[PDB]
Order: sequence, then C-alpha cells, then structure tokens
Amino acid sequence: SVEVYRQKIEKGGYSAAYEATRRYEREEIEVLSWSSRWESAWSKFGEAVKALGKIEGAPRALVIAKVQEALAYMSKPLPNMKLAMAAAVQAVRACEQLPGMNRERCLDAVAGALGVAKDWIRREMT
Amino acid sequence: SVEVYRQKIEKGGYSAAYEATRRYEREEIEVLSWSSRWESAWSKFGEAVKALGKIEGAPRALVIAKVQEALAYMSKPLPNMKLAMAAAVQAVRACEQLPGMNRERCLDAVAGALGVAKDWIRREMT
Amino acid sequence: SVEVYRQKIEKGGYSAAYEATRRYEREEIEVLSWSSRWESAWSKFGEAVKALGKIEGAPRALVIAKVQEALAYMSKPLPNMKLAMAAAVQAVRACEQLPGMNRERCLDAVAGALGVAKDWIRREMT
Amino acid sequence: SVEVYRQKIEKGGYSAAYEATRRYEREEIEVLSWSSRWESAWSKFGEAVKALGKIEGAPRALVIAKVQEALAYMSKPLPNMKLAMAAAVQAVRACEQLPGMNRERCLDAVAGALGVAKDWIRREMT
Amino acid sequence: SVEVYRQKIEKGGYSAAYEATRRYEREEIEVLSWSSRWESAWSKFGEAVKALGKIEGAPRALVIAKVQEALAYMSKPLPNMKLAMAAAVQAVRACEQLPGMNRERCLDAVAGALGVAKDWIRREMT
Amino acid sequence: IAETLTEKHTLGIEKVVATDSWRVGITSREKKLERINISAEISRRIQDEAIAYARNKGIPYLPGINGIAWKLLRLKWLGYTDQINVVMRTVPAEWRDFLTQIMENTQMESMYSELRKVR
Amino acid sequence: IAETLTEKHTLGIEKVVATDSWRVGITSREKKLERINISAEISRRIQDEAIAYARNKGIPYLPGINGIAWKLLRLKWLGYTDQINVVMRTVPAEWRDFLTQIMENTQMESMYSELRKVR
Amino acid sequence: IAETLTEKHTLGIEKVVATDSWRVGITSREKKLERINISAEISRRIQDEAIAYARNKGIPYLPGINGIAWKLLRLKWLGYTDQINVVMRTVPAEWRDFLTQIMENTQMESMYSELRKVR
Amino acid sequence: IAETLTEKHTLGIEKVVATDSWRVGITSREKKLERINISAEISRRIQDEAIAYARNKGIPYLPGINGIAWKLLRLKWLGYTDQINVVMRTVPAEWRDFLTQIMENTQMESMYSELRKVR
Amino acid sequence: IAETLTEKHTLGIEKVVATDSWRVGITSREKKLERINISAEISRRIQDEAIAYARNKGIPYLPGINGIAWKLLRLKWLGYTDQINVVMRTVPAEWRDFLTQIMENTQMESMYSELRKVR
Repeated sequence: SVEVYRQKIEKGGYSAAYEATRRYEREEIEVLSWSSRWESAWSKFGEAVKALGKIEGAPRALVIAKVQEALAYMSKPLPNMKLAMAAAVQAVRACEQLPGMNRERCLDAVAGALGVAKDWIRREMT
Repeated sequence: SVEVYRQKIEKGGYSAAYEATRRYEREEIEVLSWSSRWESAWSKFGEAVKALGKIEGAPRALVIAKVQEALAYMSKPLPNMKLAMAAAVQAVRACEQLPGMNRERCLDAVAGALGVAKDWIRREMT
Repeated sequence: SVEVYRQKIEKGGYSAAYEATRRYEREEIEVLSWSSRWESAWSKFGEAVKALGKIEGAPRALVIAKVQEALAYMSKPLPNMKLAMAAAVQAVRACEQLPGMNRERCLDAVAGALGVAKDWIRREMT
Repeated sequence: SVEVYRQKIEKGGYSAAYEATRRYEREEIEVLSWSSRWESAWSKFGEAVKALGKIEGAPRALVIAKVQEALAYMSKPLPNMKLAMAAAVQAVRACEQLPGMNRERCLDAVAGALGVAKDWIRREMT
Repeated sequence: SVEVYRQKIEKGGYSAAYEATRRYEREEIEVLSWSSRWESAWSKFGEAVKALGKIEGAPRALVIAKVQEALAYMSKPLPNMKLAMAAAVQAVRACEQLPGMNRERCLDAVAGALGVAKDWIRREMT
Repeated sequence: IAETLTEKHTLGIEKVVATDSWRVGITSREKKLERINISAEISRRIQDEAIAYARNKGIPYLPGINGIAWKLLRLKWLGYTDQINVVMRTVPAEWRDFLTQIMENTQMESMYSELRKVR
Repeated sequence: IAETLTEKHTLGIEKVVATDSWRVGITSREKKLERINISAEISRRIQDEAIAYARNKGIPYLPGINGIAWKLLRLKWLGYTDQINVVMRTVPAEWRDFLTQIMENTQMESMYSELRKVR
Repeated sequence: IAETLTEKHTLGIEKVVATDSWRVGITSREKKLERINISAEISRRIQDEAIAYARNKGIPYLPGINGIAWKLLRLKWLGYTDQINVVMRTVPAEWRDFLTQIMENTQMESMYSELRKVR
Repeated sequence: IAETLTEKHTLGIEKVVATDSWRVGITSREKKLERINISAEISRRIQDEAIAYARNKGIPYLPGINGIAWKLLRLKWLGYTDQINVVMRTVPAEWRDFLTQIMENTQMESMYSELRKVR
Repeated sequence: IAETLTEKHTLGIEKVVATDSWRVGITSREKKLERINISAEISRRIQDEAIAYARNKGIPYLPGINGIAWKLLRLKWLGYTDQINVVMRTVPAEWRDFLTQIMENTQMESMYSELRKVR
C-alpha cells in the first residue's frame, strides 16, 4: 500500500538518520544499554548460522530458521532438548531435498551448528 | 482486543522507556527501595526453580508452579509443612506422567528443589 | 463492589506511593511520631505470635488471635488476669482439635507465649 | 389489534431509545436508583433459574415458574416454609412427566435450585 | 409496489447516508453500543455458516437456515439439545437430496458446523 | 476511514434516525399490518383449546404448549415433517394428542387462517 | 535507603495524607455506615435494662456491666462458649442473672439486632 | 551502564509512573472488573454458610475456614485432586463435612458462580 | 567514527525516538491490528476445550497444553509434519488425543480462523 | 492534482449530492417505475406455485427455488439454453419438474408478463 508508505516518508527519516550519525562522531551519543544486552544474547546465534555455509543450492531459509529455532530451546534457563530435537529433524528433512545434499551430509551441517552428536538427531528421524 | 491495545500504545511507552534508560546511565536515577525488598525475598525462589532443569519432556509448568507454591508455605513467618506437602504431592503426581520420568526420579527433583527429605513427600503420597 | 474500588483507584495511589518513597531516600521525610509510639507498644505482640510456630496443621487464626487478646489484658495499667485466662482457655480448646495436637502440647505453646505458668490455665479448663 | 399497535408506533420509541443511548455514552445519564434496588433483589432469582440446565425435554416453563415461586416465600421477611413447599412439589410433578426425567432426578434439580434438603420436598409429595 | 417505494425514496437516503459516512471520517460519530452488543453475540453464527463451504450443488438456503436454528437452541441460557436436534436432522434430510451429497457426507458438514458428535444427529434420524 | 461490520451496523442506524425511515417504513405499508390481527386471532384459538384439553383429562395446564402447537402448525404448512417427528417425542405423553389436534383435528379452522395470513 | 517496619508505618501514612484517602474511604462506603446506627441502638437497649435490673433488686448500679453484657452477646453468636464460662465466674454473684438475661432472655430482641448488623 | 534484575525492576517501574500506565491499565479494560463482583459474592455465600454450620453443631466458629473452602472450590474446578486430599487431612475432624459441602453440596450455586467468573 | 553492529543497533533506535516512527508505524496500519482480535479468539477457543477435556477424563488441567496445541495448529497449516511427530512423543499419553482434537476434530472452526488471520 | 479510478468514483459522487441528481433521476422517469409493479406480480406467482408444488408431492418446501426458477425464465426469454441445461442438473431431482413448469407449462401467463415488462 502507498498510504502506509507516505506516512513514514513525511516523518523525515533520511535527514534524521544523518543527524544521529553526526552526533555519534561528535561523542554526544553513547552505546545504549539495550544494545549491550542485545549483542550478548545474539552472538551465539550469529556464529552458529555462519556454520551452514557448506549447504548448497535452493532457498535455504527453512534449514536456517530451524537451526535458529532449535538453538533457542537449548539456551533457555531450563533447556528442553526434546523440543530442541523436534525442530532439528525438520532442518534435516528440509536439507535432504536440496540438489547435491545427502542425508548424511545434512546431519553433518545441522549437528555441527547445534554442537550435538550426530546420533541425537538420528534418534528422532525414524 | 484492539481497543485495550490502542489505549496503552497512545501513552507512548517506547520513548518513555528510552528516556528513562538514558537517565539511569547519566546517574540521575537510583535503585528504588521497592526493588531492594524485592530481590531479598525472591532470590530464594529463583535458584530453587533452576534446580528443576533435569526434568525433561512435556509442558513442565505444573511441576514448576507447585514447587514455587510449596516453598512459599515454608517461608512464612509461621511455616506450615502440612500445606507445604499438599502442593508438593501435586508436583510429584504431575511429574510422573511425562515421558521419560519415573516416580523415583520425580521425588529426586521435587525434594531436591524444596530442600527436604524424600520420605516426607512419600508419607503424604499414598 | 467495583464502585468502592474505582473511587480509591482515581486517587492515584500507585504514583503517590512512589513519590513519598523517593522523598524518604532524599532525607525529606523523618519518622513520624505516631510510628515511634506504635513500634514500642507492638513489639511485645510481634514476638509472642512467632512463638506459636510449633503449632501445626489447620487454620490457626483462632489460636493466634486468642493469644493476642490474652496478652492485651495483662498489659493494661490495671491488669486483669481473670479475663486474661478467659480468652486463654479458648485458645487451648481451639488448638486441641487440630490433627497432631494434644491437650498437653497446646498447654505448652499458649503458656509459653503468654509467659505464665501452665497450672494457671489448667485451673480454668475444667 | 393493530389499533393499540399504532398508538405505540407514533410515540417514536426507536428514535428515543437511540438518543437516550447516546446520552449515556456522553455521561449525561447516571444509573437510576430504582435499578440499584432491582439487581440487589433480583440476582438470587436469576442464578437459581440457571441451576435447572440439566432438566431436559419439553416446555419447562412450569418447572421454572414454580421454582421461582418457591424462592419467593423463602425470601420474605417472615418466611413461610409450608407455602414454599406447596409450590415446590408442584414443580416436581411438572418435571417427572417430561421424557427422560425420573421422579428422583427431578428432586435433585429442584432441591439443588432451592438449596434445601431433599427430604422436605419428598415429605409433602406423598 | 411503487407507492411504498416512493415514500422511502423521498426521504433522501442517498444523501443522508453520505453525510453519515463523512461524519464518521471527521470523528463526530462514535460507534453505537447496540453495535457492540450485536457483533459479540452474532459472531458464533457468522463463521459456522462459512463451515458449510463443501456442501455443493443446489439452492442451499434450507441447510444454512436450519443449522442456524440448531445453534440458536444450544446458545440459550438454558440449552435444549433435544429441540436443537430437531432442526439438525431437518438440515441433514435437506442436504442429502442435493446432487453429489451423500447422507454420510451431510452428517460431516452439519456436525462439523455445530461442533457436536455425529452420533447425536444419527440417533434422531431413524 | 474504516468500514468493518461493527461500524457498518452503526452507520446504517445513523442513516435511519436522520431521515426518519422507521416510522415511514411502517405507516407506508398498511396492508401487511393486518397480519398482526390474524396472528392474534390464531393465538387466542390455540390457547382456549389448551385449557379445554387440560380440564377434560384433569392434567395441569402446561404453559408454553401454545408455542409448541403453533410452530408445528406452521411447519406442517411448509412441509418439514421430520422436524415434527422429533418434537412429538420431546413433549410429554398426555399432551401429544393435543399437538396433533392443532395440525389435524382443526385442519379446517386453523390452517385456513394461516393460509390466509401468509396470503 | 531503608526498609524497616517503623518507616513502613510512616510511609503508609504519607500516601494517605497525600491522596486524601481516609475521607474517601468513609464517604465511598455509605452502606457499612448503618452499622453505627444499629450499634448505637443495642448500647441503649442493654443500658436501659441494666438500671432496671439494678432497681428491682435494690443493688447499686454497677458501671461497666454494659460492655460485659455486650461482649457475651457477640461471643454467643460466634460460638466461643468457654470464654463465656470464665467471664461469668468473674462478675459478682447478683449480676450473673443479668448476663444470661441479655444472652437468652433477650434472644429475640438483642441477638436478632446483631444478626442484622453483621448482615 | 548496568543491566541486572534489580534495576530492571526499577526501570520498569519508572516508565509506569512516567506514562501513567497503571491507572489506564485498570480503566481501559473495565470488562474484567465484574470478576471483583462475583468474587465478593461467593465469599459472602461461604461465610454465612460457615456460621450456620457452626451453630447447628454447637462448635465454635473457626476463622480461616473460608479461605480453605474457597481454595478447594477452585482446585476442584481445575482438577487438582490429590492437592485436595492432603488439605482434607489438615483441617479438624468436625469441619471436614463442611468442606465437602462447599465443593459438592453447593455445586449448583457456588461452582456455577465460579464458571461465570472465569468467563 | 565507528560502525559495528552494536552501534548500528543503537543509531537505529536513536532515529526512531527522533522521528516518532514507532507510534506512526502502528497507527498507519489499521488492518494488521485485526489479527490481534482473531488471535485472541482462537486462544479462548482452545482453552475452553482444554478444561473441558480435563473434566471428562478426571485428569488435572495441565497448563501450557493450550500453547502446545496452538503451535501444532500453525505447523499443520504450513505442513511441517515431522515437527509434529516429535512433539506428540513429548506430551503425556492422555493429552495426545487433545492435540489431534485441535488439529483435526476442530478443523472446521479453528483452522478456518487461522486461514482468515493470515489472509 | 490526481485522477485515478478510486478518485474518479469519489468525484462523481460529490457532484451527485451537490446538485441532487439521484432523486431527480427517479422522479423524472415515472414510466420505468411500473416495471417494479410487474416484477412484484411475477414474484408472487412463482412463490404460490412453489408451495402448491411442494404440497402435492409431500416434499418439503425448498427456499430459493423460486429465485432459481425466475432466472431460468429470463434466460429462456433471451435464449441461453446451455446455461439452462447445467442448472437443471444442479437442482435436485424432484424439483426439476417444477423448473420446467415455470418455463413451459406457464408459457402463457408468465412469459407474457415478462414480455410486457421489458417492453
């Protein structure tokens, strides 16, 4: 829709993004405490999704999203590995359909990114 | 509902949280006296629920809520262990039906988190 | 009723309790003279109810209330031990029906909290 | 008769009930004090009619009317239990002729709605 | 007829509905409280009519009308399932005459719309 | 601005009270209004036969059996026969012969009135 | 800064005098306030028999027997019956009949008036 | 600067007194507030029954039996049934019949009133 | 001066509080907000069956099974079926029949509402 | 400024209410309005034969079969016969003889009434 487009255009974002950029270089803006809390939690998700570089081919969004989903359960204060293996076998089955990928090689990329044994995902596959 | 949603959004909580955060970083806001009374009482509840991490499987909200409930009776100024064991046997029976959990293993987690002897809960189970 | 509820809400109790707390931390509020007379008189009643911790079981509000009524008669400027034993033998009878309590063990807790001899209460039991 | 129908039409009650609705939304009309005496007195009759949900079948208006008539005698400033049981056993006889309803199951629903002992209704049934 | 057509034409409903729309856009009209009581009570009937989408063929006005009459009895303050099942088996007999519809497939769509077990409508069919 | 079914119901009401279409909706018809008279006629005739039925057999008069006897009169006119068959099991035993009296044993007087009313 | 029970009583008062919640705690109820009326009645009804009982027996009127006769009326309502027995041994001998006159011989007048006040 | 749970509780309070979300949190729902009314009703239903139970048996009225009977009324609705049995061993002997009277012998009134409170 | 992801997150916040784009991001949509209403409807539909399923079987109400049954309704809509098979081994035995009741035995009501929410 | 079809629909409506072209659009014709009379006459005659048909064969009256039979009358007048052949299979079996009765067996009365309307 264009009506939702025009209401954010009149708010003047291009000028306002340039002011806050200039204020940061003149040391008037410090790092907000929301951002320092953000990079501590997110840093484990960013390096774990870069470990799926060797998966080739098609739209790999489903393989990427389920590895990000399964890692979130293991990082809970009370980790649920039963639900963590649930999203993982969705990533193994979605990786298996791509041209050039084997069921054994998708078990290499998924279990390497999560950092668990290969047989832990092979148990729930059936 | 939307009309209850819109009435909190028009109060402008995103900016008001951002300005309140900046005031703390510029040393203009001290720790409230309600917060100091909060963390002294709640610190015993937070670590007692992190000890249920080895219980695996299903929605464990009923196991978690009853251990928080049963510990509150022991922390009253006149503690009642009779009503404390009443909610505790609800935590054991709800734990038994999850897949992978035994009756003896649920007695380890419940009596371990409460910090009491295992034979106390077994008396009231029947 | 909600109408008696709504009228106390519009007085702004949550915000004004926050402002008076902040004034205390910035040394603008001293201890009111009503509070200094209160804690001196009430300190004998606060430690007498905490000595009823070993009475176990049921709703013990009647055993707790009758001890506080019995202690109040002894602390008048002209103490009446006869009416103090009147509510005290009600506290022994109310304690006696709880599961796990004997007539001798309730006589221990009531006479220990009031700080009198046991044979004083046994006279008026009959 | 359409004559009496017409003379209520020309009074314009559709427009009038719309306008008095708009006055209530604009806070120009408060709750009449006749209404406050109504719902304080009627609410025991409304929630007792809802207790007959398990009476099944035919026109149940006679069962509803006589269990309402039975509460009216118990709610007087000088209640008459005998005249209340006269209207009560009329509801039982109206209930037992319905298909699927037993005489014993109708004694449950009437005494459950009136909140009395069942044997008081069975004594007058003969 | 034309004379009944004319006397509503001369009222100017085309112009008056135009101003009532513009007054809503200039926020001089709020929503009526009759509308709030309407859409809360109607919405159960709205989506159950959409659950008959796979009934195919003929004029389906009788199947739609008789499944709405069945919901009206179950939604009463005192629900009557037996009078509700009277209108339900009328819709099943109306559905099964349509080309392509089986008597078993009509029991699927009707019990799926009312949200009941299929045996309650099969029993009254006979 | 917005157009949902809640606001569509409201703006249809504002267009009625603005131009006064309810009172001219009734007073312009004046031929359909005589259906109210015939409806009040059949209503009285059903009610008198209920108390006539209740006194010859000594059973107490059952309120709301007028509405059951009127609905099964109208469905017999439409032709919804298995609708009738479930309701005849739902009413008690002694009042069943009254419900077929309204359909069949006053086929003459009562059904001709409904056949005139819808006409 | 600090959190003890003395300042919690102090800071509890400070929100009352700020929001003016004591006066709106009374003037918003207006239904519990008729209990003061019924309480002012039974104080008169107990007192007027207390001077009448003292004049039939020729004994001097004992002040403070009003509150004793009113305490036992409330404890009889709750069921605290052995608190009655120790208090009845505490009063003088000629006034024991007055206390059972308040409880039992004024059952219909005095104890029903309590039964409306708690209701 | 810092991020711990103590100041997260503090900074969460600080936005509330800034934007005034507490008073608009109560006044903008205003449909859930009838749950206060049904709650104040059921507690009166239990309390007047609890004193009537205490005078038929001659036992003194035991305060705090209201909260026990209302806790078990809610647990019976959810289904926490061995939570019930250990509390039923905890109360005295003569009051066990009152607790099953609240749960079962006032099923039609009290449990139905709970079912409308959660709706 | 610097350009890392922490400062990119910070300067992204700083322009939002400057140009007020968070509040005009919500108040310019007025179409996505209807999805909150349909979401709050299905959660009420799942919950009332969840307590009804626990009372027919005598099992206590397990909290969080309303959340599991809503996740399985969304994954069934997308087609992630071996995600379903591992969660069905995770829940207890008596609650497995409830989860297929949400997916299939309330296909016509609940899945149609998800189909209208994403639409 | 702008000219699109959404705006072209609006700017046509603004000039209708400005010069009052709707009410003079109806009142200046005064000859086309007699078509509303003739359509109301055919509409009743189809409904009366539908209940006459449903009572002779004992079938329940199917609402909307008078609306179906009217469209088949008008397409028979135009000549869209293969559209008739599909709808004759879509309606149920016992009502097909009614649908050819409105087209053929009242070729005299009903087709003439349509033919005088379109003229």
